[PDB]
Amino acid sequence: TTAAPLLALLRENQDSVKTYALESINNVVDQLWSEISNELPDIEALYDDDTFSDREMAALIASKVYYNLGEYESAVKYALAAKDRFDIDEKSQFVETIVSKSIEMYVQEASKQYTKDEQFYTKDIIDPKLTSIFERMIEKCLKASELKLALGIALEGYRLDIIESALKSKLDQSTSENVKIINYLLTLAITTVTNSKFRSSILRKSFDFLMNMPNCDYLTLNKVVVNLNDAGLALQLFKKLKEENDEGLSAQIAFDLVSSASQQLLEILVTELTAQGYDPALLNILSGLPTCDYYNTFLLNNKNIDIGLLNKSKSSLDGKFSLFHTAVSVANGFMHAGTTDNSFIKANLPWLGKAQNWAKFTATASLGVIHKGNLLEGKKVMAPYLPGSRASSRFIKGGSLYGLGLIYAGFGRDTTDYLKNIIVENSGTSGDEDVDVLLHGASLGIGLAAMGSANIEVYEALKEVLYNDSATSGEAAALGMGLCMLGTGKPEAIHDMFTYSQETQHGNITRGLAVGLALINYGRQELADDLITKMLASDESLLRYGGAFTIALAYAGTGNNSAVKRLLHVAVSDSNDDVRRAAVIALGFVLLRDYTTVPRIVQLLSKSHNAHVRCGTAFALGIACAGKGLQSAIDVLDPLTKDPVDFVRQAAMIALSMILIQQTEKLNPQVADINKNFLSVITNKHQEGLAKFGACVAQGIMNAGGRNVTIQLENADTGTLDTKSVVGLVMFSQFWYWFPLAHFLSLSFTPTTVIGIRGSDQAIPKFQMNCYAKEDAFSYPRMKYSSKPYKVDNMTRILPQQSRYISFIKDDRFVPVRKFKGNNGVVVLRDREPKEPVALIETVRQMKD
Amino acid sequence: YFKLKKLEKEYELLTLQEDYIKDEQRHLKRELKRAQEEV
Amino acid sequence: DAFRLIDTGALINNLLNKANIQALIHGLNRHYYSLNIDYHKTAKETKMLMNLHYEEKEESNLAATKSMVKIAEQYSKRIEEEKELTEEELKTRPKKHLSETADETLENNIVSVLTA
Amino acid sequence: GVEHLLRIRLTNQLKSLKGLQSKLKDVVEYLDKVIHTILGKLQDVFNLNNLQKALTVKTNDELMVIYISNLVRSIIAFDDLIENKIQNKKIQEQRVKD
Amino acid sequence: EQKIQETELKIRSKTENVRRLEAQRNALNDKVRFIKDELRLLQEPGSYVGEVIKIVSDKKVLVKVQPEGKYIVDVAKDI
Amino acid sequence: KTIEVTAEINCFMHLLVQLFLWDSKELEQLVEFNRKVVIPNLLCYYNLRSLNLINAKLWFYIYLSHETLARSSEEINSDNQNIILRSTMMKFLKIASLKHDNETKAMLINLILRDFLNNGEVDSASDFISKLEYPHTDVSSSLEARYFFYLSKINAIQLDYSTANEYIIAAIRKAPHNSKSLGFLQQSNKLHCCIQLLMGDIPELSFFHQSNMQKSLLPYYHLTKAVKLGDLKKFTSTITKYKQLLLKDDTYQLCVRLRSNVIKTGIRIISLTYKKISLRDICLKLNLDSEQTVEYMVSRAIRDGVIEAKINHEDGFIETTELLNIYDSEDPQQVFDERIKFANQLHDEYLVS
Repeated sequence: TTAAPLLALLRENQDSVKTYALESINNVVDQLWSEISNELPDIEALYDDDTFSDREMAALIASKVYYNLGEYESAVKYALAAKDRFDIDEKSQFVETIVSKSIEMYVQEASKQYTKDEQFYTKDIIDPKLTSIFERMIEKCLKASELKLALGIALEGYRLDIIESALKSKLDQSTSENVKIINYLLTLAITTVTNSKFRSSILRKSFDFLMNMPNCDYLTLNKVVVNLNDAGLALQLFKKLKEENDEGLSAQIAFDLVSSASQQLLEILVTELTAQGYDPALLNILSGLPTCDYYNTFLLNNKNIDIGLLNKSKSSLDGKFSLFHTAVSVANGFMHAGTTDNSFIKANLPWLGKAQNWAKFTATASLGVIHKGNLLEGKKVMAPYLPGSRASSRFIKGGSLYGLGLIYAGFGRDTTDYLKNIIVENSGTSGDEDVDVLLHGASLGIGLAAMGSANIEVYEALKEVLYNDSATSGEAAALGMGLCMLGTGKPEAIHDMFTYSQETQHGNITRGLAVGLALINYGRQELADDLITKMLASDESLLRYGGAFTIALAYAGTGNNSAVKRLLHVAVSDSNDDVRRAAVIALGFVLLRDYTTVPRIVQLLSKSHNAHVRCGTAFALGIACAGKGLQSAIDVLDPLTKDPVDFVRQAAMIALSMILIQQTEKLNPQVADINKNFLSVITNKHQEGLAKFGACVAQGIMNAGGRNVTIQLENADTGTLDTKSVVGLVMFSQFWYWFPLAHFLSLSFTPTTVIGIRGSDQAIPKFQMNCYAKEDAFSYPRMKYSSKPYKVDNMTRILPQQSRYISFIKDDRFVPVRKFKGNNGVVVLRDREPKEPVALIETVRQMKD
Repeated sequence: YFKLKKLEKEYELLTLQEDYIKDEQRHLKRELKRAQEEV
Repeated sequence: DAFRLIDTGALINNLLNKANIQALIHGLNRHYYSLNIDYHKTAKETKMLMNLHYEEKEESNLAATKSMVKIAEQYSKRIEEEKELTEEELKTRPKKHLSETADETLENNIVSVLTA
Repeated sequence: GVEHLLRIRLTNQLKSLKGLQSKLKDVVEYLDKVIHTILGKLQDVFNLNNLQKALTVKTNDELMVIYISNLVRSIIAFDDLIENKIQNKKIQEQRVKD
Repeated sequence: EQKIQETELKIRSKTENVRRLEAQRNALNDKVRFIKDELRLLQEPGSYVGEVIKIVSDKKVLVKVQPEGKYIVDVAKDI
Repeated sequence: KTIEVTAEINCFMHLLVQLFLWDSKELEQLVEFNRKVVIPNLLCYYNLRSLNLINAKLWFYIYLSHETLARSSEEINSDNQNIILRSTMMKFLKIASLKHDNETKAMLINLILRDFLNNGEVDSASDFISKLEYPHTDVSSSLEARYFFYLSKINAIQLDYSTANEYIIAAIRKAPHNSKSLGFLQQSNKLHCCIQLLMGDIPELSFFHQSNMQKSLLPYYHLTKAVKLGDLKKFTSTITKYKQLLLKDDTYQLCVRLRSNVIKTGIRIISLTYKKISLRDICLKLNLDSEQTVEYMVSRAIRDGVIEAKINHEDGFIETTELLNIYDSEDPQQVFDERIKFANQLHDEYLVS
């Protein structure tokens, strides 16, 4: 129609006319808004005037008019200003949209205002009118009593004080409800908020809020202490564990903390235990001995290892390149990992007599992979072969120390010192390549043992090997300073290292200091930004390669857009063949948590020009999709496996195997072909040395740890990060001048195990367990929805998929005290009748005491 | 509200992937010209 | 090419193992093997080649001017190229050429416009 | 061997600007210290993209012609485009029969 | 509530952008690779034409080549 | 339950289509029930998906019979019915999205725009023009043609001949679906014929012979001849006879607007010519047009841009240039700029398909 009548009266210019035209105007603004728009100047003028009487109604109309144009922020200013005639406990479709826009606006001011001062929130200092709406929106959702909607908003508008109050008031212990809400908010804050300063604040508070309830969920409480990685958080927790003291629970908690936590963290945790005088039990756990021994006991019984596969593999190839000899020494170690059996190597000795220097060192270092899992029988086995004792070459004696450093990583306290005495000794001797190979293992070992704490004593020792400038040994020392100082480096250490790359004129020392520089910034995030630039600002190829690993490591875990943009950007815009391959490798580490997304980012790149790029995407998937069995990862890796370019075949074969470890025929139809393929390649002569290296080691992955391990970059037992594993794979992924360095895969094996542990017998039941996943769609390889009733036993192969449907039997002779929890990792029992065994076994810590 | 956060991560990753494809095609047009000169 | 002869106690100590190269070294003691070709040069060289390859900048102005002079002929031949082009597409009903043929013509005009 | 080791208007104008600018600075200095033809052809000659103005008359006629040539090329790209649409159209059609 | 719906649109839109770009990306990518194969071929000394005189049952063949003299050569395993 | 609610919606739509002229007896008698099915927020209730199983064309047919003062029969004299309906369609637009759900969006703007054109103002029109512009890949061939048909009428009033000329030509393209071989085509055709006359002249009716009835064709021939001869007397008579058509279209203004073009055309036909031009010869020509205003009409001509010439009235002779020679007037440059747009715009859409 027309609004021209209504507007005519507005121009008459008195109080009555203003009010009548206003109350008319409110009703049909929306349809006739066009006509009214031209009088919007009078309306705004009436706004901040009061020569009339219509102000709050004028602001109201103006909001409606602005709205219909498509100026939402403009409307929002006036909707607020309408004041008493605008209410958010009254909704129309109109109301919904400008409240939505008012929050956005509020979000914008809050992002800026947090960065500026991190207690902006402790007062109003932002627009009062906005703040008012904001508190009231929070109240609305919460009166209706759905707490996920209210908490979502409070996050978004970057203020902490609302989060605290909101949750607090509705914690009414039900107990089921308090626990579940808090567990949701924890998961949320980690995965979706990389505003690192904000995220920590929410984590420390959500921890104290759960802790204060009389009922807690102790699994969730461990997550958050690992993440913030504080001894101080640990201490508060444990004194709370003193008040409700149970030996079963307190023991479980220590079996969790020892694996996940860092070396230094572990160290202050023994100190605080010693000084609190609470449990001498727990301090032994904190030394790591119990968990590793329990796995040994498991791997010895459930091993399925075959030397006939290694035999077949060796006879399938022909020697003519020392790369094959490495391949089978290494596939053997991996296969026979943890089972303490050297069996193959014991069987075949004439080939050993052939082997070059590096190949000898590797053969020796294979014992280390097998004998990991013993921190007291680890040292013992290697004693007849050390420097000063028997051997047959000094390369063999050098690999003895490399293999010791493999094992005793994660509790290198003794071994660092022990190795240091060998470093200082052999710095004089460099006259023979026999000593360079000895001092080369020596440097690897020490770097590996001293990881996660940072001892400057080791750094200063490995550095004088650089000044003496020995060609093999300088590579191990350089990489070794990076391993030792990981995530705990000096700023000074960065600067000294950085200058020395430039100084060094041996290719290997230059290569090792590049990679060396990437490691030392692990977990820094934005704090590494200064060094990223510096590595890329060096116009050396080695240093630009080295820069890419530095983002992957620093920004690891939960992904960060800025970090991916920079890496993809180098990958596209740099044409250097090392550089493009390293920046693709690097995406997989960032993206370990969000692994679904990696086949799409790398989709393109896998079918993209230049083989180094294609190589880099194989690795990306291999690291990122390891253990999950992502169907999308495998589909991308299939073409690449029979690619012309030999090292592309190789890396795809390594990659396939890491994802599909402990996944079988029937579960996946595709793996039979894959295993066939691995085998066929060794046997044909038409493949080249690099392709068969890929193939041999790939068999070795699938069949690793007697078929009972998976490769993961975290624990299942807390579901929180595991450092060692991440670090292992980045050294593993490179082999190009790094022909012996395969061995770093020992640190990435995690056993796939659900075993029960008696609380006071420390033994494993053998009993029948129930399961609903279909067994015989699980099989013994080589040599789908479920709810159907089924059975499994104890001390048999628990697969990833299986673990979810298993349940402890409750009613023989034990109580399982906190029960099973729908993920891998042990659960401590506390016994009804320890004094008769059900069908226990003796563990290996009771074979060597 | 929680949901949106999940979805924003997928959107962002994708957005970068799209810009990166555009850039790659640029290096290829360049590569083509250079390769014709060499042949 | 670059080749050197083999030495014992080095190229067996460094790069089953290598049965082949092991019987070769206990045997002949010396035999040809190929060494890789690489380059190394400094940044100083690299910068100050690409201002030679003054002649290039001043030469670039001169070239633009004299190109507009010759454009009378260069005009006429693209007119011809196009007549062939259209005729070709008819006969088929080739397409590839035509596209390449279309792209080239676009590049040349961008250049003709730039000149003037 | 050189090539194996190794494997616009504005840049020239900026150089031009810097020379003139330097030349002025010199002339001021030179008067001060002291208390033809080349400079004289470097001012009037260019006063009238500047030179290219006078030429523009002749350029324009040929400029239509070379524009028409680019237009035929655009049509040609559309023609090639239509085939791509059909290729996609065929695939879809076969997938529906199946 | 309005805000969630808007995020769902922009995703749907983005994927179509990915689909279009991906299809073109492939066409260029192929062309470089095609040119490289062609370059490997364009490095050759040619093949000689000959006439099979007679085949020997031990996997030699006697050939008179027109380029050269007469030669004994090793029968191919591709034929 | 879910399946049953979707079914419920299909049944109301279906019922609503049936009770019209299309598939049932007379639309007016039936109107009240058709209106009961719309009205008490069952249309609202439909929001399972977007409106595209019921269409603007349909909402148009029910509402026009309800109210237009010629089918209603001055049933009421208020646009009370349309005001609620326009508001409700406006209310839909807010919650409508544009990016992937503009099936409902274009249809609602079509219904609203239509009502302004039926009875409203040309002032408020501007906002509705800007809102309208949304992809033309989402709406049917039938629906695209109607959207263009209304847009083109609106553009004519503003005197944007050119824009309407493009939309109309695109509108009536092919016929894979009906209302581009029916009555709707004839309505489009009349409006196209008018827009070309407005630009200057229409001198082709080849297409129109076959897609319009004889009754239309005669008035099309009479107009084109009047305008071509330049003769005002024939043109006026053409309006006079086909008064019923000009009224019918609801746009007697066209007659007023076109008549000015005819007198302008007459002055043009005999160009500028020789370097001096005799008064008498031009006077003769202007006498035809209007014969007691020779000097005024010629003055009006120059200011307007019909002609450009230079006059002395102390000599009473006319001086001119005669230009038939087309030197550059930014004319290559213009071609190039246009082509870069033409290639990119076309190029992107073709590529998506």
